[PDB]
Amino acid sequence: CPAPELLGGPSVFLFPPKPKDTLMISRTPEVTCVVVDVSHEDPQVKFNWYVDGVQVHNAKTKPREQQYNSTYRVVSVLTVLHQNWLDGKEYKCKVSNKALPAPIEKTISKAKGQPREPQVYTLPPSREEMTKNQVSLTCLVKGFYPSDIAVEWESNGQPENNYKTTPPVLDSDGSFFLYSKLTVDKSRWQQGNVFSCSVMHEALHNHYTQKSLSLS
Amino acid sequence: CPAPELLGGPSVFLFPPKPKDTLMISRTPEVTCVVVDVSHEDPQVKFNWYVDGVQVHNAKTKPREQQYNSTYRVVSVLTVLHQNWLDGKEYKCKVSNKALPAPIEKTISKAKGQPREPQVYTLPPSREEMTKNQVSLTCLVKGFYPSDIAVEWESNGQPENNYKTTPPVLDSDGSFFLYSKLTVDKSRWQQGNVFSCSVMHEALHNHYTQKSLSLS
Amino acid sequence: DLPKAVVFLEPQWYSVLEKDSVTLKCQGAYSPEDNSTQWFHNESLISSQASSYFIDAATVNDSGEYRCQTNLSTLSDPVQLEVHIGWLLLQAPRWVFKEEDPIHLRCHSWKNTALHKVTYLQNGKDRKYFHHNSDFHIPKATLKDSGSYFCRGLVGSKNVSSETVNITITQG
Ligand SMILES: *[C@@H]1O[C@H](CO[C@@H]2O[C@@H](C)[C@@H](O)[C@@H](O)[C@@H]2O)[C@@H](O[C@@H]2O[C@H](CO)[C@@H](O[C@@H]3O[C@H](CO[C@H]4O[C@H](CO)[C@@H](O)[C@H](O)[C@@H]4O[C@@H]4O[C@H](CO)[C@@H](O[C@H]5O[C@H](CO)[C@H](O)[C@H](O)[C@H]5O)[C@H](O)[C@H]4NC(C)=O)[C@@H](O)[C@H](O[C@H]4O[C@H](CO)[C@@H](O)[C@H](O)[C@@H]4O[C@@H]4O[C@H](CO)[C@@H](O)[C@H](O)[C@H]4NC(C)=O)[C@@H]3O)[C@H](O)[C@H]2NC(C)=O)[C@H](O)[C@H]1NC(C)=O
Ligand SMILES: *[C@@H]1O[C@H](CO[C@H]2O[C@@H](C)[C@@H](O)[C@@H](O)[C@@H]2O)[C@@H](O[C@@H]2O[C@H](CO)[C@@H](O[C@@H]3O[C@H](CO[C@H]4O[C@H](CO)[C@@H](O)[C@H](O)[C@@H]4O[C@@H]4O[C@H](CO)[C@@H](O[C@@H]5O[C@H](CO)[C@H](O)[C@H](O)[C@H]5O)[C@H](O)[C@H]4NC(C)=O)[C@@H](O)[C@H](O[C@H]4O[C@H](CO)[C@@H](O)[C@H](O)[C@@H]4O[C@@H]4O[C@H](CO)[C@@H](O)[C@H](O)[C@H]4NC(C)=O)[C@@H]3O)[C@H](O)[C@H]2NC(C)=O)[C@H](O)[C@H]1NC(C)=O
Repeated sequence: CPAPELLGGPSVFLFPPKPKDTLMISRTPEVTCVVVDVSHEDPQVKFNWYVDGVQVHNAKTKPREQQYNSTYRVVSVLTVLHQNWLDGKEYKCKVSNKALPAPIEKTISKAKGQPREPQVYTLPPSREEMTKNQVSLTCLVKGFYPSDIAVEWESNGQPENNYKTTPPVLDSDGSFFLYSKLTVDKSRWQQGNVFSCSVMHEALHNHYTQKSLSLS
Repeated sequence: CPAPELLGGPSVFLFPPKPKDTLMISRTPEVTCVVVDVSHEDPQVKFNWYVDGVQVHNAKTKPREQQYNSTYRVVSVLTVLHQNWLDGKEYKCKVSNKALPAPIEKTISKAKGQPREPQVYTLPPSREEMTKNQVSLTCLVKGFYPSDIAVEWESNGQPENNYKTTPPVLDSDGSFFLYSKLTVDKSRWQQGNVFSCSVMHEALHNHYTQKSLSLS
Repeated sequence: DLPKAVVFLEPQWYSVLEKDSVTLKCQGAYSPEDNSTQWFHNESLISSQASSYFIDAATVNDSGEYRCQTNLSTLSDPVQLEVHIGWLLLQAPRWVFKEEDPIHLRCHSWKNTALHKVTYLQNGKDRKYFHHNSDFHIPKATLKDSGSYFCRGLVGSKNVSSETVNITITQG
């Protein structure tokens, strides 16, 4: 049945890599295991890491003690290969401590299920809005999987400050979709300056694609 | 375990009325008090409601028991006055239960700040999209406050099934803004059928505005 | 002549939570026919003529000054007592401790529910922390120590804390 959870001892949380960090080999994705509420009486905490269920005590890992409210905190960071964390290997962190009846395990993995290349379209301000001082240059990302994704905006070579983005939305179409509203002072629109939407996903050729919006 | 359940007071969550229901007098705004984790040993749960601090056990309430994982779940519906929740009266839900060394008090109300005007523009599919067999008829709501609000789509007189909406996003422009992506089979677009975005907010003359999208 | 009743609480804690239970025994000298004891609430006769007043479920109404007296015995000096409402209370015998004494802080919980990652604090500073609940001792208090204590912990997912309290380290 739904396992008996929660009885003192330090608790243990395990965080995944950062999305971006997983699509630019140039980036070091690291999965990380924390251990809070660690006594001053038994500071010695011991980790073991398991990839798709492997290497009990072997290695490739990393951790070191830390003060707080009145309790200790401890980390272990296990750098991961990109490809792995992409093919969805599973990451296991087994924590073990004097104060614990038995050890704790926490497994983190990448969005299960098959992914889907995200369609990107640009959208030029609705006439009705052309009125005001700045227009809403819109860019939507539809039908992608999974939620992880990032999007930005550059005028030509340099990126913009203003603008924001929605959280992925669960489309009936099985996948996700989001919007991104870039705001520029009226002018720039008209002048002609071109604009590009940038989408980072694990389904685009190089996890990257770009689409641009201007007046025509 | 042949089913856990347990050790702490039943906890309590209290939700507000739906935005829509708040601006259409014709609709019954209803604030809602929920109590979960309710023991099988003390299913008797007592609700007391308080309008800007009033009516300990007077009335205007409504509740009734509910099974679940292995614990009870209990509701209290408090139908409220439209203008009330508009002016910002606060809603207090005091919950009592033998399992709780004392009561629990949760209060729900509407954001501090003077309401803003819902810019609303409609957006026709990006040509680049025209290819597929269904296009994304978009309509966005910008610069409004507060987040409460709902949106819909009518073809002519009857509204549509397909379509989704993002949740409000905090715009740097102090207000809110969202998008709504209506999905119609390609044809429908070209043929000509016009299309309306429906926006419900307490800033529109009649808490209601409409804007429509068509083509050519 | 010199008789004079006496009151003892058991358990020793004079401060407690509701549904918490206590008994006040009255050590006195009985005498023919008068094998009876009288209980005073604040200054008032109350039913229970037992020899040990017993409170099963406590409650604030129950708070007050309990004194007793039997026949051949005088009238018990007062023993003050208090019921507080909450998921936990900080227990101790006295609160005014001489420079260097046996501090016994108990973080007690409503209906004795279970307490997780518990803490004894003061002035707001997390002093001592335990995983599973524990009493908190300090052999001989210290003056540096004087302050305002309380504890907090875990009732399953629920998180909780006690009403603050003042410990006073004197210079003797
Ligand atoms: C035993 O089992 C029960 C039930 O289990 C059920 O089945 C299994 C499968 C479960 O896995 C689960 O799916 C089911 O519940 C279980 O009970 C759980 O307990 C949870 C906590 O332990 C509790 O979680 C909270 O959920 C809150 C969200 O509630 C909404 O969403 C949930 C689902 O996501 C849904 O259940 C609710 O109904 C509700 O959604 C709808 O909201 C509508 C809005 O009004 C409303 O609609 C109705 O009312 C309107 C009135 O206008 C109309 O009448 C309408 O027609 C009508 O339908 C209904 O309420 C809902 N309807 C539907 C269809 O969904 C969520 O807010 C809580 O999050 C906050 O609290 C956590 C900690 O608790 C914080 O960490 C977190 O930060 C959140 O904090 C808030 O943050 C916001 C900012 O975002 C801030 O503004 C707030 O101030 C802040 N508050 C706080 C306190 O911090 C929390 O997640 C869960 O809901 C509950 N189940 C149910 C059904 O309620 C037991 O726990 C189990 N026992 C054990 C021991 O486990
Ligand atoms: C004593 O003090 C302790 C110290 O804590 C700090 O807290 C400060 C506020 C301060 O007061 C100091 O005291 C101290 O500095 C305290 O420990 C705390 O205990 C809490 C519980 O007891 C812990 O709560 C959990 O926190 C998780 C959130 O973690 C992130 O976000 C918080 C908020 O900012 C932050 O504090 C965390 O550090 C953490 O930040 C993340 O950090 C990781 C690693 O650094 C980063 O990882 C990145 O990875 C990439 C990889 O490429 C790369 O390495 C990057 O460099 C690296 O940064 C993240 O990027 C970073 N993100 C962010 C945003 O900061 C919560 O998730 C967790 O919630 C879940 O579980 C709870 C309990 O199980 C439950 O209550 C809750 O409902 C929730 O449930 C889960 O929900 C999930 C979805 O979120 C579901 O998927 C799960 O299924 C579901 N599971 C369950 C069981 O329900 C919870 O909130 C807290 O983390 C911890 N503090 C710290 C710093 O760790 C201690 O308790 C104190 N003791 C006493 C007695 O007071």
